[PDB]
Amino acid sequence: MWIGVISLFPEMFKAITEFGVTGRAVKHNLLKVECWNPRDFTFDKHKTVDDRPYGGGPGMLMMVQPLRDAIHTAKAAAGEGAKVIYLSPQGRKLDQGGVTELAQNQKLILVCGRYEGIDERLIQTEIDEEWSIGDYVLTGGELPAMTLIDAVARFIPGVLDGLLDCPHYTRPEVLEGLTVPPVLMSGHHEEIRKWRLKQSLQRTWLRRPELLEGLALTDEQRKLLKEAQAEHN
Amino acid sequence: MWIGVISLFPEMFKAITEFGVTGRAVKHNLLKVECWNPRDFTFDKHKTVDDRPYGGGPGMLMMVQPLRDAIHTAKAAAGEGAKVIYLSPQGRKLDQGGVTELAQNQKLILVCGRYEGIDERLIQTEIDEEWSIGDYVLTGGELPAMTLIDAVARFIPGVLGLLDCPHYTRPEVLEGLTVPPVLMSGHHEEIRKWRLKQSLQRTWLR
Ligand SMILES: NCc1ccc(CNC(=O)c2csc3nc[nH]c(=O)c23)cc1
Ligand SMILES: NCc1ccc(CNC(=O)c2csc3nc[nH]c(=O)c23)cc1
Repeated sequence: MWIGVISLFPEMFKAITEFGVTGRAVKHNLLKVECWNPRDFTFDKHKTVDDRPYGGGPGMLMMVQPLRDAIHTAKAAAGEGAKVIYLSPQGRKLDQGGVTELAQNQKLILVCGRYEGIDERLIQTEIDEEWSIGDYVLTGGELPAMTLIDAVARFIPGVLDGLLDCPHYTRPEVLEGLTVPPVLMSGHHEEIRKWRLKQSLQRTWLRRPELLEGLALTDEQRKLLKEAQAEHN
Repeated sequence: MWIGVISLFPEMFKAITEFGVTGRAVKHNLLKVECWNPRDFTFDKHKTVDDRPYGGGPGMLMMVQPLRDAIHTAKAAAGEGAKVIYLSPQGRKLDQGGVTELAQNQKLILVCGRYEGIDERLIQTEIDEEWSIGDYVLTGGELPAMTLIDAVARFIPGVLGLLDCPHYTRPEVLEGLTVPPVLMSGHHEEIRKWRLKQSLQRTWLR
């Protein structure tokens, strides 16, 4: 997979390319991430990357020429078929279904914005889609772009339902006097699977009940969920 | 604000400490971020940071001893009143109300998990709260921790309900597309912004 990035802080992307799972994907030529900075496309001594809005009022926008030229250089490096994504606080909110869709692309271009955003005409002429990583305010699109890279990289071959995970335990047998649930030491696989499934259903119900609303459950899951609910009283 | 971080990849945090608004906050002593790596708390030649789950199944967990010792060193650096946060897919899903609450803390300790996560008993013995950044799967807690730092840093003094109306800057004509004529005249007449914000919202989402 090839990923082009437009950012005023391209060195932030070393957090992705030099470390962990994405870092090993880069070293093994399974993932390639290339960055271009609009500041490097400026013509003036002050390397001006912002510009005033026609409307008026407060806030600046990214200057069109340096940003458009950087996007064009990423498009020329990408070649045919790259999808251009603008990371925006008001774009489509990312979820696992969204990640799965984005991961079908062999080539992506991720545009990070700063200030109040980008000119509407650049969205119409250079952007394919707009995406957000959640309903919270950040200083820019760099952390969202890196989050998107990490999520999609998991889908690349060679790099590596709907319920929260069950509790997990490892050594020691006694941690600050607290013991591991005996079923996990029993060697009874079906009892362990049913205990973990019941815990997963209970944790989903107590912490994130909305996740159960749009979820078809098996007879076993329905039976185990009712059991945990009854024991909760 | 002081933030302690537990991570197997502490160098990832330079993306926060060396650049942009958080980088500026660090340079002006408004924000301090200190990192400890569980690998530095290992006793064996192979610096083993993972361990096998009881009950089997695929996946490994973070080894308890190196992780617990690293958390303890961050707690000793923090002193009284630090809130310990585990970045977890099973945690409270972050939103702006959540950021506002987290931002009231002068001291945080952010614990980043790798592999399938951490021992449930470490959550009871060490963790104050669990937080997620969204309903998507990542390779670790580091990008969520950095996202949390950036969001809360906006609340530090000295650092800084509708869909937006479209905005325009130079040039007047871009790829044959002109700026709406309204945007070059009357201040009150520009109430076309308020209408476009409503018109965009009605057409996009509710
Ligand atoms: N005044 C409106 C305004 C404008 C820009 C910004 C800067 N933020 C981003 O560029 C951003 C990109 S994707 C994303 N996903 C979640 N949260 C975010 O903030 C983001 C914040 C708020
Ligand atoms: N199979 C269980 C499992 C365990 C760990 C991980 C690694 N992920 C995290 O540690 C994480 C922390 S906060 C967050 N917020 C959104 N998404 C995330 O993945 C995260 C993924 C899946």
